Amino acid sequence: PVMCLLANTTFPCSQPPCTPCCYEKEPEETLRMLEDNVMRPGYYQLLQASLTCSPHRQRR
Amino acid sequence: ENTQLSEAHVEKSESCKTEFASAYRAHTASASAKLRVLYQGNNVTVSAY
Amino acid sequence: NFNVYKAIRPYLAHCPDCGEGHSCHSPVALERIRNEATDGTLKIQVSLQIGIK
Ligand SMILES: *[C@@H]1O[C@H](CO)[C@@H](O)[C@H](O)[C@H]1NC(C)=O
Repeated sequence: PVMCLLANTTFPCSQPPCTPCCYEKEPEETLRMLEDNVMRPGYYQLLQASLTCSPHRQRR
Repeated sequence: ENTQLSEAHVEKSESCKTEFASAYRAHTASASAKLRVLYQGNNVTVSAY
Repeated sequence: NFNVYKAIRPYLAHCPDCGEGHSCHSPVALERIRNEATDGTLKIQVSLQIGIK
């Protein structure tokens, strides 16, 4: 597929540098991810990995 | 000195996925039909153009 | 499952259309209404959230 980008880091679109639980790790930087990758549906699948959230320390 | 810029535009609706009207254009039609023939004790039927 | 409403970046609105006409800080306020379903179905957007906290 195509990789997503937080303006310097070309990560896999559902696998950021903060894979997973982007909002728990970095809330306002996930908001900047929303501000930057609003064109990107793979970023929306990453958001879905925070909507059907599967964190590290949370077993769900 | 408190002001409010305000902004609006028009989009399509929720209906446009399945519920929509069609201004539609047509011209010279087609001549097809369907006929049943009794022929030698056979009520037999076909459909053609 | 499907815990989505942690990411509701607020649209915090002092509701003008509160009781008896005038305003109050109402989170139950309506923002968008859809009725164009031909079966008399009413899609109403409340400014609060249920289900997922
Ligand atoms: C054949 O079709 C005619 C109508 O066209 C009907 O009156 C008649 O009963 C039919 N006969 C048989 C044997 O199917």
